[PDB]
Amino acid sequence: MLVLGLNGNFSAADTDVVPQLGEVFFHDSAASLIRDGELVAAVEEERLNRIKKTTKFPLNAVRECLALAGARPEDVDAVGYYFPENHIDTVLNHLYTEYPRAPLRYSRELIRQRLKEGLGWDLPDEKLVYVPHHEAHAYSSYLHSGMDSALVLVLDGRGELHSGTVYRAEGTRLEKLADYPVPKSLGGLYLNATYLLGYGFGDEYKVMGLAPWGNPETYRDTFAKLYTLQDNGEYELHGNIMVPNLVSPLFYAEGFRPRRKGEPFTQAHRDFAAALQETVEKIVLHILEYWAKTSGHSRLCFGGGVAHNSSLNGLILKSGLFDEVFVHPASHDAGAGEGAAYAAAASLGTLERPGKRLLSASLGPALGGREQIRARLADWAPLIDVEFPDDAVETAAGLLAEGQVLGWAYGRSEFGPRALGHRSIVADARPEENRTRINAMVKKREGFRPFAPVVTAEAARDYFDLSGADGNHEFMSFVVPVLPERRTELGAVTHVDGTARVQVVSAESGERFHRLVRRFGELTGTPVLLNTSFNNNAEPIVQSLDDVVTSFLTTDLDVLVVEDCLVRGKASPDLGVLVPRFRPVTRLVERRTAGPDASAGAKTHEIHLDYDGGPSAKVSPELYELLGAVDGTTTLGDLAKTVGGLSDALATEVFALWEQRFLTLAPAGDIGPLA
Amino acid sequence: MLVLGLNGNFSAADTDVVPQLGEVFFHDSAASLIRDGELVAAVEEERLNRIKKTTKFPLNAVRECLALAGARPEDVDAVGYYFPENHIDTVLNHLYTEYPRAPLRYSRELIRQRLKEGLGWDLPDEKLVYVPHHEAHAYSSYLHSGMDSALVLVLDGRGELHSGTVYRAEGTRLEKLADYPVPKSLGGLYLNATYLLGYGFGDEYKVMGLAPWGNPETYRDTFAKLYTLQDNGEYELHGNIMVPNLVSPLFYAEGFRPRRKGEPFTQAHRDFAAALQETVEKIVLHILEYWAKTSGHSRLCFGGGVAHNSSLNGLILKSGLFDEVFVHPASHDAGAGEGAAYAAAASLGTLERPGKRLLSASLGPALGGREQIRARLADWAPLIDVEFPDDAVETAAGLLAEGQVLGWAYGRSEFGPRALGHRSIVADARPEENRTRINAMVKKREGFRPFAPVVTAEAARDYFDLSGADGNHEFMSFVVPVLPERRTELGAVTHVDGTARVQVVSAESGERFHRLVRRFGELTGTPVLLNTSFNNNAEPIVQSLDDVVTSFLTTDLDVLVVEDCLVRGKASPDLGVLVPRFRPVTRLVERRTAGPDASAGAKTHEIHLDYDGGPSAKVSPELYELLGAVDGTTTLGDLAKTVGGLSDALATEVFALWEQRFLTLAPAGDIGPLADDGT
Ligand SMILES: NC(=O)OP(=O)(O)OC[C@H]1O[C@@H](n2cnc3c(N)ncnc32)[C@H](O)[C@@H]1O
Ligand SMILES: NC(=O)OP(=O)(O)OC[C@H]1O[C@@H](n2cnc3c(N)ncnc32)[C@H](O)[C@@H]1O
Ligand SMILES: [Fe+3]
Ligand SMILES: [Fe+3]
Repeated sequence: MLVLGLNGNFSAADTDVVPQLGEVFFHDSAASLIRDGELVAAVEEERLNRIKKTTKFPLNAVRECLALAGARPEDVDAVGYYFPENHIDTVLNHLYTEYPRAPLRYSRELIRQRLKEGLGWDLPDEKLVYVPHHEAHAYSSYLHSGMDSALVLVLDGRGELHSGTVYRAEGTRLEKLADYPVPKSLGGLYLNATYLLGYGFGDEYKVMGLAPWGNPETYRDTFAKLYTLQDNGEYELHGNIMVPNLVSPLFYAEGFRPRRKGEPFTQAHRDFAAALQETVEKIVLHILEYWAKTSGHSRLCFGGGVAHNSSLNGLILKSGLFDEVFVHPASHDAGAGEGAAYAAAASLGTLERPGKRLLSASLGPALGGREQIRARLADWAPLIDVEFPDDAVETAAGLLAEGQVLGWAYGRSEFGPRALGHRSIVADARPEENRTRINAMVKKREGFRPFAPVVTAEAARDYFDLSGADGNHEFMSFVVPVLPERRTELGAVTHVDGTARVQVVSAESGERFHRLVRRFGELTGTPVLLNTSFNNNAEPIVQSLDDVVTSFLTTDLDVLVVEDCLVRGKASPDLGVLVPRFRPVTRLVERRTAGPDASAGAKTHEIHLDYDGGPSAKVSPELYELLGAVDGTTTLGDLAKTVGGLSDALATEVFALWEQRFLTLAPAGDIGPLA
Repeated sequence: MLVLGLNGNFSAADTDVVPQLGEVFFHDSAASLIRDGELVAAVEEERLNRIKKTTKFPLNAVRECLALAGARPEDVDAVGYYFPENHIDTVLNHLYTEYPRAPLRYSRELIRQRLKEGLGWDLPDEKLVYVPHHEAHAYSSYLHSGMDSALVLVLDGRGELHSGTVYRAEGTRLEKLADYPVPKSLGGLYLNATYLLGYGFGDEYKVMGLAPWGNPETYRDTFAKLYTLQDNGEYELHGNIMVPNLVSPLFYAEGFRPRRKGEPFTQAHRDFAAALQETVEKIVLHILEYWAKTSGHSRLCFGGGVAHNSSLNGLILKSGLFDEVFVHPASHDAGAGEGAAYAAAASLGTLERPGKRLLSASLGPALGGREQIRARLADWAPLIDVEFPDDAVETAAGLLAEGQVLGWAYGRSEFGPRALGHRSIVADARPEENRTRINAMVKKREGFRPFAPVVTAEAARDYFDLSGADGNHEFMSFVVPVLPERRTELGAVTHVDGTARVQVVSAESGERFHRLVRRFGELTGTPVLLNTSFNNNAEPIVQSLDDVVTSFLTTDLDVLVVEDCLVRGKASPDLGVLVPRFRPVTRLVERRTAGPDASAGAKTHEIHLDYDGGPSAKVSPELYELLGAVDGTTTLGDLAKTVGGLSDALATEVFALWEQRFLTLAPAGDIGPLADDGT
């Protein structure tokens, strides 16, 4: 029994189903593969097309999943899609009314067209199963918990008819207990409010990181006008008729002004964040307090995109409402895609479930075999120096103890948004200055942002307060208190409120990463590391060896540990040997607007990425000419001869575009099919 | 007391307040000027920036209105804006949360900035008055009716808080009797349905033209699921949580297929339009039957954008409910901008009202003085031949009797969407072939709609069943039956159900145009003309002389009558003497997309108009190089020297871009400041 789970929209690599398809129209595309009830492979399409939270059809992810399972398309017994057919088709039909040139292709036709054109796979109609959206979430969250009965709560922005659903799970059967309508959405509430802070879709966890810097009393009575807690686990959100945003009109009337890009986060902004976070904590705990005592369950599985609110989860853990809580590493819609595989399997026969609680999210493609990795690192030789230590883990522990910030890339990539020891950036957790600098210089992000620690399972209760319910900490699902007597020791990873979104690593969840942290603790006395995701501000978590090396070279990391090779940047790297390539969404434009006296204005030149919310940057006339000659095979140095050789100012301009990922720059060739 | 009324959004000429600001965010921008209670000038900004139903700040409209009144900006005593300040600022604030780079500028500061920078006018805060949206509508509709009191109904998409409002008006006082909430919007219902027909905002009038071709029984029971009529003039529209469109989910579930671009209308499409039109009629007559009985009033004024549904108006007229009905020529948001001026006057002092019922919509800028008009037509000489007949009207009527299709441009442009004898295209109303013929001449694809007839007041009741109430017909507000015995005679202007959107012209409403239609009737025996707006498919109604000549030269009209001059195009017009100028929204682009094997891919050259819904067209590498050299003064022929001369192929390419109005092409210089004609 081999079953594919699918989620996302249906756009091709280089175009969208309608032009500029909004970024929230079926986002976080992914593919998962289950075999005999076990999750054998899963990867988000963002890792492969390099578009964060992409809506494009997860073609590459399907291909990578099949290869990891050693399967052909013809081996797949069924395909589950994470929404009902009538809902996604009605939304497609709506887009087609707004875009009268788009042909009327609905989801079944588009899914089959993508699989046939992109994988040579003719999917028969009877093998495609559409699934209620919150049922898909619930299966994914519950079946990986290792529990044999539980309360299951799903809270997201919306499914087809509901923003929240409550289930009883027993054995492999789900029984719906209750639901909450779409206008009561807590995901929608959090996203509406996120927009007041100059942020957008995907930035909610940044708002969450901002909340502890604020005082929730300032705007508590304002948010109190937007919701009412009612008897027996009910609540209401109070909408308005002015604009499609629950939050902005009231806050505007009280004189709150939305933050602008590039402007500081004021104390009013921080206080706004703190009151928002308190509001959805109050509502969710109200829901759970009622359904815990009503359902009788002592164990909770929590899923849906709202379950990535690590602060909320930590509060649930400390609430005393449950004995055990489980949260999946991919509780957003990528996890619903996996749940749609289990639901499709259930619709066609008995359902097989995982045998054990999931401990590792290392489920994506790996980096390659040892031979091809070493060969590809040799292609990068004009840029990097490579060393092959006898014991890379021992060597990396020492570099960390000496204050180096390390890129760390091993085996299969993490499913879901957290880095957990396979595509990580790691540093000494003790100095508070590491937080200041890794925010400012490495990740190039806001100074208020916290950093998450990883601790060995054996030392976890020496540093963190895990009391209350038994939660699963393998995936940084829970914010927990750092013990007061350890807060000054753990300066880089203790948040302003004394908490940490902790990863507890064990020999079973991540043997190699556990050894790294254990050895570091033997050398320093502190078995705790800072662990942030391996990506710059312009990209999702790195996937391939080329992604890893590109990110290392365009961030300010000290050294890269990749499959036991230590990589350092050459003193003077030769950018000239790199072969530029367009991404499928890369565009180059020479533009004139109107000028004075209704003339044609002066020409300007720009590169941009062609998707909703994609970046753009001005380029010089010289680089515009250079980039127009890109062929995918010719090196940057040779291309540059048509404009008088790779200038130092030209190399610098190209390097800035590379850092922003407007194009692909990498040595000729590629690593080949992954061994 | 000189009061300016404003409506629309706040964008400058060349950018929008947020990029690609949606075409529905405070559209049909306009400026109106009232003086001691009289409307002295009004024009929609679309006529001046040439963007249909534009949302941009009506700066040109304000400048033109002040010039017509002989006023400085500093002479204005108050400015009224057609929405409450908190509502428009909350919408702007919402736009600013979606675009975090936009500076936080709200409506008061933006109004003051545009007026300061555009006119040197420092508007004091106390002179700016913000007005309830449906109140602005009601004042404009009622104060121009000539009525001593009336029931006043406003239906549109939405105001700040309602989609419909009912008032009793008396003297200059308005008293609100009822309202209907935003989600019950009939303007919203109609526009939602319009999208299923492959159309968009501003195409509702086309859907209404299509409805008579359809059988309303096909989808009657489907639409019945979307509304319920209730007691006491109430009704409900049944929404859905699937998508922000009331109509598409249920029709999708029943197998309906939204029409695609360039696809012809199926019978299903025709029937859909017919059931939609029936639906809105049933609901509006349900509202009006209750409020006529409850108010006891025998007179109705009807405004808001829904009041441009002239088939509905015609059915209101034929209902037994009222003795008089009045509809303003600009019942859409441009007229709310007017009504905001009245409300501001009532607020900050006493409200003076118009002396008489409005008979003419000739209220925008004129074409110019007789001498600058002849001076300017001389600049066009390499393209046209001009005659100066003794009596242009007499000549025009003869040409019309011979079968010619004329452009007709006189005086001040019409306020509101209908051409009424000042920016019109006129032809014999009798030949049914003229429908297909004239649609081809202006390159429009609305052969399924008949054109609208204009008739003299004296003959009106010889041709049209005006019975029922007394409606005002000076603005084509009512669809009325064409008398059976006259239907085959009026072949170009009679619809498949026997109806027509009639303009009745009188010596009082438009002296010149009345004389023209009268004279034509003396020569032919039929004192009825076809009258359609003077614009091709790519522009609003022409405004200036240059607009008029440009439109004449880019359509296949036989002859142009403009201010007593007879204009015809030369055989072989010399396009090279035209000076190209970018419009503020013109963009010229060379583009590379991604190619196979991750190469830099297909290279293309394009021109487009940078606004939501703006057109675009491919251009050749040679024309790209020529257009990039446009300086606003050098002629097309001289610019073309830099790429080898103006070849027949290049001139053909440019002409097609001219037809689509991607740039301005006209002789060097301009007509100069419009002459103070002494009126
Ligand atoms: N079907 C569907 O809606 O997709 P989905 O399961 O992937 O969840 C997305 C929703 O989670 C909300 N969300 C994401 N992170 C969140 C956070 N830290 N706190 C609250 N809500 C959050 C987000 O704002 C958005 O409303
Ligand atoms: N504030 C505000 O909403 O603007 P507004 O007063 O200018 O009216 C616009 C509304 O009239 C509706 N509308 C326009 N023409 C229409 C027609 N022939 N039939 C029905 N509705 C129409 C149109 O679909 C739109 O919903
Ligand atoms: Fe979801
Ligand atoms: Fe309106």
